[PDB]
Amino acid sequence: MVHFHPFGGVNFYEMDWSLKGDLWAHDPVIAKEGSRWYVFHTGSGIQIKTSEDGVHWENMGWVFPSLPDWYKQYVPEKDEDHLWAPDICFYNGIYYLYYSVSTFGKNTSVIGLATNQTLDPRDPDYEWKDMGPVIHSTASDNYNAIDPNVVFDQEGQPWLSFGSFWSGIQLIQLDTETMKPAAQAELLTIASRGEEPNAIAAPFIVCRNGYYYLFVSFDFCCRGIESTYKIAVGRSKDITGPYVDKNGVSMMQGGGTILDEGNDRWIGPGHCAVYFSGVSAILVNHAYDALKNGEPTLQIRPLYWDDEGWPYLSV
Ligand SMILES: OC[C@@H]1O[C@@H](OC[C@@H]2O[C@@H](OC[C@@H]3O[C@@H](OC[C@@H]4O[C@@H](OC[C@@H]5O[C@@H](O)[C@H](O)[C@H]5O)[C@H](O)[C@H]4O)[C@H](O)[C@H]3O)[C@H](O)[C@H]2O)[C@H](O)[C@H]1O
Ligand SMILES: [Ca+2]
Repeated sequence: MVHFHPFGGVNFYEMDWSLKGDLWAHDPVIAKEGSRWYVFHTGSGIQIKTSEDGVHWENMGWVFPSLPDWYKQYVPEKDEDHLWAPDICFYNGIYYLYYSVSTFGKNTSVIGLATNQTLDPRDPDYEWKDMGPVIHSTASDNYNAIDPNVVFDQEGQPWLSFGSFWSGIQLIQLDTETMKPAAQAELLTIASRGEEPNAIAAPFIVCRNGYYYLFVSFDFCCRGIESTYKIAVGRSKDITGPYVDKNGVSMMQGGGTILDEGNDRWIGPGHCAVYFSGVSAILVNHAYDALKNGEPTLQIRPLYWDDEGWPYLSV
């Protein structure tokens, strides 16, 4: 359905989603090129996994063997190589991979962009090119420049949403030829718990049947079995909002309908992505494995939509 997140002839609803293989993942996204599937997720130099069928996964290296020097202009206290929360989209033959450079609990952060002609390392044209910073935050800003997501609207215009804590979820128009915001582009805040510490993060926007759906993660990641992350959603007819949940509550005031808050087995599901193929759709996220000391684990499940258009997972 979605040209910039294409999955080909796959039908997500008629597939076994009992995942196997190397499933350690935190903040995943997924892309498909030809018959090959790829996961990008948080880790050293942006970790990659690949699959033939979307179900059996195996590790596939990383994007950056060495971090670009320019990171230190934005995040000088960072002294490890872990890059956070990548986002992948495909436009006019180029793969655009956004990602976050940050340190935990601070908003000295920057979102970068890498591009490639192909996702397939066997291709002679495979090369992740460092296309530099996209947007950043300093301790003087009231937002945190991590957790990117790109969506192209109805008119074909690209937009970037991002954010984690501080004032919450931000939105800014991208220019098509740069895939970066204009220097004077307005930064809009589109979702917030409305109170401290403002535990909202990991935005992902999709368009379906005349509405934009803003998926976010509430509460606290990164605590293993003690994590409290949950996936929430609201919607808006216009991409700039207002985003409102099932109950009429604005997502700027803590609104958000809970899609998954986990259970005793899979704790703290969160940092999600939503993809379509034909009439089918999937939710992708990580969750913390209660039987493997909280190890973050890739989840992929079919995502359904009810008569009013709201998403739901099956039992
Ligand atoms: O390898 C596993 C994990 O991957 C990496 O993290 C991935 C990122 O995790 C998510 O963001 C995490 C983190 O949350 C926020 O920090 C914690 C809070 O910061 C402080 O509050 C900040 C503001 O200050 C006040 O103005 C106001 O109260 C607050 O809004 C407070 O101490 C904490 O509550 C921060 O935004 C971010 O660092 C993302 O989804 C993903 O990118 C890690 O390496 C590892 O854990
Ligand atoms: Ca994300």
